[PDB]
Amino acid sequence: GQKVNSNGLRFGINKNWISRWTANSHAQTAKWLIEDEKIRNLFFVNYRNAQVSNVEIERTQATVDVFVYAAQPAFLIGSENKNIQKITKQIKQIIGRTTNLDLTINEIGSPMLSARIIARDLANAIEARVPLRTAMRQSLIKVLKAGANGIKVLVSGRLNGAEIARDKMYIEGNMPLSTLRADIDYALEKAQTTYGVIGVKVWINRGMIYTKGLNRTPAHILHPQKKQPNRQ
Amino acid sequence: ELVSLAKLGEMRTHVGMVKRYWNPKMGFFIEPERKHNNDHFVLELQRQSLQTAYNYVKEVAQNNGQILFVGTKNDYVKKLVNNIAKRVDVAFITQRWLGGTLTNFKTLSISINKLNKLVEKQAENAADLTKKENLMLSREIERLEKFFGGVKSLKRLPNLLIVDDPVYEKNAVAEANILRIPVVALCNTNTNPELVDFIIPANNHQPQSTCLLMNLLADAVAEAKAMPTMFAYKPDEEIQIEIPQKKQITSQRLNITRNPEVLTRE
Amino acid sequence: EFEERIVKLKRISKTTKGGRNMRFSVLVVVGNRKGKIGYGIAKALEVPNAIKKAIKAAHNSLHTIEIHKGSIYHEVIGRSGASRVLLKPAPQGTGIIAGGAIRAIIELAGYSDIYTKNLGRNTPINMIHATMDGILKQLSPRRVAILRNKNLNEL
RNA sequence: CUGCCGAUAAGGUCUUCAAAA
RNA sequence: GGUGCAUGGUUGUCGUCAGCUCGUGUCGUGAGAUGUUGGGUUAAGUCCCGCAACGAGCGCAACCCUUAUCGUUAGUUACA
RNA sequence: GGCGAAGGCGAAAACUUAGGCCAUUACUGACGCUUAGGCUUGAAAGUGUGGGGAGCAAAUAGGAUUAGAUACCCUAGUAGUCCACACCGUAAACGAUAGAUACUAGCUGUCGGGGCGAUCCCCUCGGUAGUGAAGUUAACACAUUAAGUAUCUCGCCUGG
RNA sequence: AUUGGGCGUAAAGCAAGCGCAGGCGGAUUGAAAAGUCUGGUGUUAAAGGCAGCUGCUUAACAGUUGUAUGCAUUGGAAAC
Ligand SMILES: [Mg+2]
Ligand SMILES: [Mg+2]
Ligand SMILES: [Mg+2]
Ligand SMILES: [Mg+2]
Ligand SMILES: [Mg+2]
Ligand SMILES: [Mg+2]
Ligand SMILES: [Mg+2]
Ligand SMILES: [Mg+2]
Ligand SMILES: [Mg+2]
Ligand SMILES: [Mg+2]
Ligand SMILES: [Mg+2]
Ligand SMILES: [Mg+2]
Ligand SMILES: [Mg+2]
Ligand SMILES: [Mg+2]
Ligand SMILES: [Mg+2]
Ligand SMILES: [Mg+2]
Ligand SMILES: [Mg+2]
Ligand SMILES: [Mg+2]
Ligand SMILES: [Mg+2]
Ligand SMILES: [Mg+2]
Repeated sequence: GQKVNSNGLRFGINKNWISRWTANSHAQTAKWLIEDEKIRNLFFVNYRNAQVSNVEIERTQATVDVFVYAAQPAFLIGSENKNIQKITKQIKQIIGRTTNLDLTINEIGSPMLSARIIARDLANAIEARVPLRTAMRQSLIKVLKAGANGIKVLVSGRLNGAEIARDKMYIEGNMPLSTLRADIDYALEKAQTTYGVIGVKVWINRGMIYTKGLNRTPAHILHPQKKQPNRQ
Repeated sequence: ELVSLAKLGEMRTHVGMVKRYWNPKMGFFIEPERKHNNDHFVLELQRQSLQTAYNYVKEVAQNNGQILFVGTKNDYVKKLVNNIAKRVDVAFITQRWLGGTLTNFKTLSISINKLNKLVEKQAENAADLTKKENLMLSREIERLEKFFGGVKSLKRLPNLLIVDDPVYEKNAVAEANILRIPVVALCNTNTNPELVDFIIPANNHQPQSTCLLMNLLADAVAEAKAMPTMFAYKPDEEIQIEIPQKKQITSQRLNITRNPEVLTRE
Repeated sequence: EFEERIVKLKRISKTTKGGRNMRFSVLVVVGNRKGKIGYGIAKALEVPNAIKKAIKAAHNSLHTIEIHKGSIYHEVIGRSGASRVLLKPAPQGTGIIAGGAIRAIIELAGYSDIYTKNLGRNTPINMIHATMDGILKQLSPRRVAILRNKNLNEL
């Protein structure tokens, strides 16, 4: 049957919001809401070879702050800070010159156990004509070796160019979806294949959060260092 | 010598089961029949078979083999195997023989490893256990001890099996045979001789014959391990044993009325 | 170097309360080409896992094979169900004149020259059963000497 | 505790594959 | 604009019913069986026993919110 | 449970009559097994002639039920079911397993003859059943009364 | 399906019996020698068959030498 979004079921209890701002009026609540979606989509659609895991947005009456986590930030940084200037101009055109931006790339730790880049890698493999069975298994084994709990991958679509759509799942371990205390990270991606669209869904279990609180604490960014800059 | 022929006769180790219950393939050990109604045995064959089994188990225990004792029959036998376990550090399975205790040893190895880890955790103790959780962990310890308390010691498949009754332990003897592991048993006229290797013609229903023979195999192990013997190489006064409670003792198989025709008709 | 070759890949299925549970079954023959050969049939939801389990089962049950001058010593008929496979000694040069599941077994065992004919069914499992049964009932010309008290095959 | 209780147009998907990692 | 009978995504339904499977092992030439069926207890494949089965995953349950009593902090724009 | 080769045989008696089991220091001395063709028997229904007919009931009439009911239900009801003599020669006529011969673990019943002598129970020789390993089978299953290891002879089968 | 198949549940044991001709058939001794085995001789036309060689540029082909099968007669063997 149908299931409630795993990310959406855990918001406001154990998971913080990706955008944290309070608008002035119901007219300014819509502009500030579509614009941040454009920024997030920009980061995700293009600049994909970087493995951007999550982009957070922080806005005040007039000051915009962006916290961008990536696995390989060299591509964003570019050759002696070139590509970086380009993206700043991109961000300024979307929000406006009248405001103040404080974009912040922040390098990420433990990149494997994140459902976003795994789905992106999965989608790239399917688009690259890689056999589906082999592609998921290599991603599954590497993620488990990274030192996490069970992972559930559902890859539904016109499998292998077939005319009848199927779906292949591969769970390997305890994925307690009905439990609220668990840390389940979820992401979904659309692999654009020449024979249509492939939907990949990745459920990852990253332990149990036994410390009550609406997070305010990082998630799989702590193990190695996490810095770099571009801020003020 | 090992034992005395009069002692075997007085312990009733030369008396099998009612002639109605016998496998025709066990005719070698049952001397020509007569007016006895419990199928008697040849005492010379008894001693010869016992000596051969004694020699082999001694060789294994001297060369540091791992022998496993499996008796999951009458209560007496259970207490007997526990007493033998106290005397010699041989692994034992007194409760029901789990399916694949030997052939699928990996899974039961995981279970006994879990048992040991839980035991040391409880021994190391913590105030986090409180009352409810402490009782749950204690009860878990009891269950994995009741069914793995004698199997915890060994870490690899045993090199020898001692079975009280091959008929009752058909699962155990089958596992030993498929894995090609020696198994000795006290056949009691109703057993297939092919499955067992070192056959020891004997009784199985008398709480005296069983104990005498079971201690005798244990006695070989104890001498190989260099601890003093209990019944073997011993005179009359020290072999004497008592008949458990609860004229002559009656080794008759009855209760036939509890075998009607399989429900049929239409 | 225990080589392995699939001899059949059937597509078995059971029926549940709506739909059909489909599992692949593989019949692998493993042989070192020196006298050791086994067979293993396994079922799994996917071909790779089925092949792994079948090879594991096949390697668990390995029988010992004796060769005489590269061929089979005496003509023998292996029976298994309704499948009867005839094996006949061959002179050095004919090659393996076998075909199908029997041919796979003979090559994987080590035998070279061998005359075969399948006189019964064409089900791969029973033909392999019959072939292995025929090869396992074979009598060496040294065992009969110990038995019949002859002179190590001497006339 | 035995009333009564009849029918259901044709042809059709769906397993691609283990070579292997 | 056509094709939800090419799909992705989302949803109704059996049904918040208590189920659906896998790994290893064993039986069967084989589809397959075992566990998951027996006896008790529940809303529950919830649990305990028995048991050629031993374990595991998803579901079930609890962790989440709210209402029902009380303690503590705070006393305005409530109370007074 | 018994008998007969099968169909079949169950109130009592008389007459005639068939086969069978057990023990044989008796006798003949291979005279034995199978059987194309041939002959005999062969459930029930059906036929021909003459009797018989209480009950029951194909066909038939009516009342119900039913969308319809030439059927299931009910009330009547002829042939028939019965006997004697003549035919018909078919049945799931089945143990769905032709007959004969020798061998191959065992256990539990039951029937008959013989040996002992209260029965009961023990042994021997046979008939009829259940369970059961090697063995056979595609599996179910058969398993000393074989569908097992073999021989002889007859009958029969060759996709729907 | 002589070599080389089957008839309980898949095609196939006649409904059963009395049974002539036919097929098969206990043990031992003697003779004969119809089957059975073996030796000698005759014959089974030539081409073709298989082996070797030669000749055509090698081959296809042609020639060349070898190569059985059965029947009859005669001389022995005596296990069935
Ligand atoms: Mg249904
Ligand atoms: Mg009605
Ligand atoms: Mg649809
Ligand atoms: Mg069970
Ligand atoms: Mg259970
Ligand atoms: Mg009649
Ligand atoms: Mg009318
Ligand atoms: Mg009437
Ligand atoms: Mg009439
Ligand atoms: Mg007929
Ligand atoms: Mg039976
Ligand atoms: Mg035709
Ligand atoms: Mg046929
Ligand atoms: Mg038929
Ligand atoms: Mg008949
Ligand atoms: Mg018939
Ligand atoms: Mg006759
Ligand atoms: Mg005659
Ligand atoms: Mg000629
Ligand atoms: Mg020519």
